[PDB]
Amino acid sequence: LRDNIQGITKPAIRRLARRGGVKRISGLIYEETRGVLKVFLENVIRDAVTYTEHAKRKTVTAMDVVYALKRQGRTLYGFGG
Amino acid sequence: HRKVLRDNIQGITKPAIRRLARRGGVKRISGLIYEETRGVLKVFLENVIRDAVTYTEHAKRKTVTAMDVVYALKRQGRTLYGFGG
Amino acid sequence: KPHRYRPGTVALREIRRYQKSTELLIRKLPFQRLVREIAQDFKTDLRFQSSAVMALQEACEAYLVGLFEDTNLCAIHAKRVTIMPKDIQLARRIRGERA
Amino acid sequence: PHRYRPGTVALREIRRYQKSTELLIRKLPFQRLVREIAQDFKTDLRFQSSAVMALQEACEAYLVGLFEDTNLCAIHAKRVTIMPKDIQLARRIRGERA
Amino acid sequence: RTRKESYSIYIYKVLKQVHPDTGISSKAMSIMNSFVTDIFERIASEASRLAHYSKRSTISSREIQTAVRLLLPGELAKHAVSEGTKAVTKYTSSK
Amino acid sequence: KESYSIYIYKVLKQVHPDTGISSKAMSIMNSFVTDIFERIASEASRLAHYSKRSTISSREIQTAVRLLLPGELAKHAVSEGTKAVTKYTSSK
Amino acid sequence: KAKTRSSRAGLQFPVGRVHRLLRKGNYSERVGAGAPVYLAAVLEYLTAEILELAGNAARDNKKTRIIPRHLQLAIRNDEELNKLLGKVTIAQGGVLPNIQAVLLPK
Amino acid sequence: TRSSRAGLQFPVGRVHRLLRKGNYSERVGAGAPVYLAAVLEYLTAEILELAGNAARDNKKTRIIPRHLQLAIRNDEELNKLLGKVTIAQGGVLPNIQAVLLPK
DNA sequence: ATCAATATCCACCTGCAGATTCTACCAAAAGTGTATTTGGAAACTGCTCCATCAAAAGGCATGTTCAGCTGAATTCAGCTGAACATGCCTTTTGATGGAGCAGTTTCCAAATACACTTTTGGTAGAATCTGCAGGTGGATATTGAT
DNA sequence: ATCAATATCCACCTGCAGATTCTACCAAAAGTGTATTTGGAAACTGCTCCATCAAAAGGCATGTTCAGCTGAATTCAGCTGAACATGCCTTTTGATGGAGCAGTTTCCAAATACACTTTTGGTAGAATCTGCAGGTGGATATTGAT
Ligand SMILES: [Cl-]
Ligand SMILES: [Cl-]
Ligand SMILES: [Cl-]
Ligand SMILES: [Cl-]
Ligand SMILES: [Cl-]
Ligand SMILES: [Mn+2]
Ligand SMILES: [Mn+2]
Ligand SMILES: [Mn+2]
Ligand SMILES: [Mn+2]
Ligand SMILES: [Mn+2]
Ligand SMILES: [Mn+2]
Ligand SMILES: [Mn+2]
Ligand SMILES: [Mn+2]
Ligand SMILES: [Mn+2]
Ligand SMILES: [Mn+2]
Ligand SMILES: [Mn+2]
Ligand SMILES: [Mn+2]
Repeated sequence: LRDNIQGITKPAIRRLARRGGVKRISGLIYEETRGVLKVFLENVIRDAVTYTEHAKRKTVTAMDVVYALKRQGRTLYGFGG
Repeated sequence: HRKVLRDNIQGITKPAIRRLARRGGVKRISGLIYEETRGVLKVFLENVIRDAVTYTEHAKRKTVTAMDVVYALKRQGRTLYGFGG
Repeated sequence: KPHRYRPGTVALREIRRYQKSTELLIRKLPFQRLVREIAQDFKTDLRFQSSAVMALQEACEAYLVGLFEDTNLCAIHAKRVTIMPKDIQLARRIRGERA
Repeated sequence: PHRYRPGTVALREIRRYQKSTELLIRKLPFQRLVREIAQDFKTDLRFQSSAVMALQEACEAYLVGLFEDTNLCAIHAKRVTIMPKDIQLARRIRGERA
Repeated sequence: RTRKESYSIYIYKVLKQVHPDTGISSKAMSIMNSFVTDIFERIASEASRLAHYSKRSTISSREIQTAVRLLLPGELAKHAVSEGTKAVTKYTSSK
Repeated sequence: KESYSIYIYKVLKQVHPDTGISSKAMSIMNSFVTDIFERIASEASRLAHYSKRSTISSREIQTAVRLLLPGELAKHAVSEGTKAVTKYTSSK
Repeated sequence: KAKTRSSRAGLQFPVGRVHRLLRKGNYSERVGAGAPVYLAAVLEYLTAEILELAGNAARDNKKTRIIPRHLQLAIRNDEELNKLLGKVTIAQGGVLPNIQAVLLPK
Repeated sequence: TRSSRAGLQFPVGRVHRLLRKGNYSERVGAGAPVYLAAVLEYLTAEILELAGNAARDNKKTRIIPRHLQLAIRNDEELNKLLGKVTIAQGGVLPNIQAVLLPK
C-alpha cells in the first residue's frame, strides 16, 4: 500500500524549498506542494503526449517534452532545444 | 516653431491615480503611492513607445500608427483588441 | 447640524462605480502630452495617429488597473487595507518585471 | 551532549543546496508519478530516459522558483515561515490561478 | 480607393444565427475581428511547427486538429474538434 | 543529422583557448543558438509581412535584433552584424 | 453552376479566403484541402460561443446592441474563454465587479 | 566560402538554408544570413567569455552548466534575454534574504 | 566576549574512471556558372489625416481643515516546527536478454500546385433607419446620528 | 429601535450619431485540365527500453524535547478620507494649410532556378586528461557555562 504523489516525500520537498532560500516551513506546505506539482506535471505531460500522438508514436521523446515546455512558456535548454 | 514639452508625468494627477486604484478595488491609499505609480507608468510607456517607434522607422515612416502600437504591445505580451489588431 | 459619511464609505462607493464603467480615467490631453514628450526624447519629429494615442492610453490604463489588483492582494496579505509602494514592488517582483 | 539552536541547520542547508545542482527528488518515485499521470492521457506509453530527465529538470526548476516568490510573500507578511497562503498568493500574481 | 478586407459579414451572419434581434456596435465588431485574426494565427503557427517536426511539407486538417487540442482549454477544444471533423467529412462527400 | 557544435567550440577557442566544454554544456549552447535563431527569424518574418515585402533582408534582421535584444547587447550585435555584411560585400 | 466550398462544408465562415491566407502566410510549402475547412469551422464555433455569451450580457443589461463591455463580461465570467484570452486586453471592456470581502464594513 | 568572406566562424551557408526551409518568407536576401550568423556568433562569444570566467573562478578548466548559469544570471542583460529560460543542471545563485540571518 | 569542547569547513594532495580529444574516412550540403525572372526602390502625385488655432464654458483638479480609525509598536503565552538519534525499507544500480518500435527505404495512387478562364461574393460609399445617451422627476434603499 | 440626509434606481421621453440596408464595380474564388510530389503503407532491422534480480547503502519515517515564532490583545500618534471653496484648463466644436501616407508605374539590381563540381561536417572506433571523491590536519563557527 502507497500512493505515488506521496512518493514525493517531505525530505525532498524540504530540499527544494532550501534551494529557494526558505528557512521555516509550515507543516501544511507539503500537501500543498504535491498539489501544485501535480498540476504542473499534468499540464506539461498532456501537451507532450499530444506531440507523441501526432507523431504516430508510442514513446514520449525528450523533444516532445521540450516542445511542451516551450509552449507552456517554460523553455528548457540541454535536451535538444 | 515648437513648444517645449517637460514634466508631463505630473499630468497624471492624484485624482486620476485614485480612480485607477478604485477600478482595481483599492480602498485605502498610502501617500507614497502616487509618485510610485508615476514611476511604474513611465517605464511602462517608454518600453511600448520605444518598440512602436522601431516599427514606425522600419516602415520608413514619420507617423506612429495605431498598428505600430498594437504590434508593439503584442511582442510585449500585452495583446490589444479594438484598434485593428 | 452637518452630515458626513464615515471614512471608507465613499471609497467603497467609488469602487462600485468605477467597476461598473469602462470610460478612460486619465484625462485625454494630459496623457497625449506625456506620450509626445516620451516619444520625442527617443526620436524627434514624430507624428501620431489619434487612434495610436488612444491605443496607448487603453493599454496603459488596463495595465495599471491590473497592477493595483495584484497590489491590493499584497496589502491584504500583510493584514492591511492600505496599498503601499512596497506592495507594488512585491507585485512587480513576482510577475517578472523586477524578478 | 550537543545540539544546534533551531534555524541554524536550516541556514546550513540553504547554503548547501544553493551551491549545488543535483536533482533533489529521488529518481524512481518521480518516474512512477510521471508514468502514472501519462497513463491517463494515452495508455501503454514508453519514455526515453532523457524525456523523464527533462521533466524532472523542468519541475525542480519550477518548484525552486516558486519557493523563491513564496518566501518573498511570507517575508512581506512579516513572517519567516512559508504557509500555503503564501504559495497561493504567488501563484495568483504569476497568473497561474489569477 | 483601396481594398480592406475583414471577417465582419461572417461575424454578423453568425451573430444573427445566435441572437436574431441583437446588433453589434462597430467597436465590438472590431474586437471580434481582432479575435478571429489572433486565433487563426495561433492555430496556423502551431500547425506550421507540427508539420515541421514530422518532416512534412503540407499542413493537413490533421495538423490543424492537433494545433487545436494544444491551444484550446479542454471543453472548448472538444466541441471545436467535433465541429472541425464534421465540416471536413461534409466537404469531402461532395464536388 | 546536424548541430552548431563545431562553431561553438571554434568560438570557444578564440576566446578561452585553454578552456574546454562538457557535452551537457555544449547542448545548452546549441539550444541557445537555435532559440535565438528562431526568435530573430520569426520577428524578421513578421516585419517583412507588415511592410508587404516578399524578402527578408539584412534590414529586417537588424530591426528584429533591435526589438529582441536588451539595449547594450543590441548595439554590439548590430555592429558585428553590419561589420560582417560590408566585409562580405567587399569581396570577389 | 459553381458551389462555394463554405456551403459544401456547412459553414458561414469563408473557406476560400481562409485557404488563401494559409498559403500566403508562410506557414508551409503546400496546404491540404481539408485544412482551410477544418480551420474555418473552428473559428466559426469560437465566434459563435463568444457572441452567444455576449448577447446574453447585452440582454441582462437591457440593451440590444452588443458593445465591448458585453464582450468583456462574457469572456471574464466564463472560465474557459477567460483562459484562452487571459493575456488579451479588450479596449473599452472595463473589469468584473469584485470587492474583496475583507474590505466591507461590519 | 561565405563565412570566411565575412570573417565568421558561424556557418553562413547553413544559416541561409535554414532560413529558406523554415517558411519565414518567399525569398531571402544575400546579406541576411551573414548578418544573422554574425549576430549568433557574437552572443555565443559573449556567453562563453563570461562562462569561461566562471570556470576559471572555481579552479576549473572545463565549462559546465553551472558555469553557464552563473554567467547568465549574474549578468543583468543576458539575464533579461533568457529570463524565461531554464538551464538544465545550472542550479541557482547563492542568495539569502537578510531577515533570515541570525542576530 | 573569554573559557572550553563538539562539529563543521576548508586546504592541499592523490589516484582513477568516465568522458573528452585526437585520427581516420563518405553522401550531402555549399559553392560556381549560367539564363531568367521579378520584387520593390525610385519617381510623380492624388488626397486623407495631422498639427494648430480660436474661443467659450463647466467639469474637475487643487489646496485646506479636521478628526476617525488605521498602521505600527509592544507584550506575551501557547503551541508549532526544528534538531537529533533510532530502526527499518525503498531506492540505486549493475548486468542480462528480449522484444517493441523508432528510423530508414522503396514504391506508386492520391492529392496539391500550376495556368488560364468565366463567374460571383465583398467592399466602398450613398441612402436610410433606429438604439440609446442624457435629462427629468419620483419611489426605494443605504448610512449615520440620538 | 427611529427619522433625516443623501445616494441610488427605474421608467418614461426624444432627437442623432452611428448602425443597417441599398447598388455598382473589381479582385478573387471556382471551374477544368495537365504537371508534380508526397505522405503513407509495408517490410525490416539495430537500439534503447522495460522487466527483473540482488544485494548494500544510505535516505526516510518515527518520536521526544524545547526553543522561539506566530498570532492575539491593547494602545495611540498621526496619516489619510470626506467635505468645501475657488477657479484653471481640459473638453468641445469648427475650420485651414500642407505634410506625408498611399496608390500606381516603371525597370534594373538582386534572387531563384538548373547543372555540375568540391568540400565539409557526421559518424564510428582510437588515445590522453580533468575532476571526483577520500584523506588528513589545521582553523572556524556555534553553543554551553566561571
Ligand atoms: Cl554517394
Ligand atoms: Cl512584379
Ligand atoms: Cl434626479
Ligand atoms: Cl509634400
Ligand atoms: Cl573536414
Ligand atoms: Mn524632451
Ligand atoms: Mn539582403
Ligand atoms: Mn564508402
Ligand atoms: Mn485651482
Ligand atoms: Mn486625534
Ligand atoms: Mn467629537
Ligand atoms: Mn489596525
Ligand atoms: Mn504610528
Ligand atoms: Mn506482441
Ligand atoms: Mn452578388
Ligand atoms: Mn441613461
Ligand atoms: Mn516558552
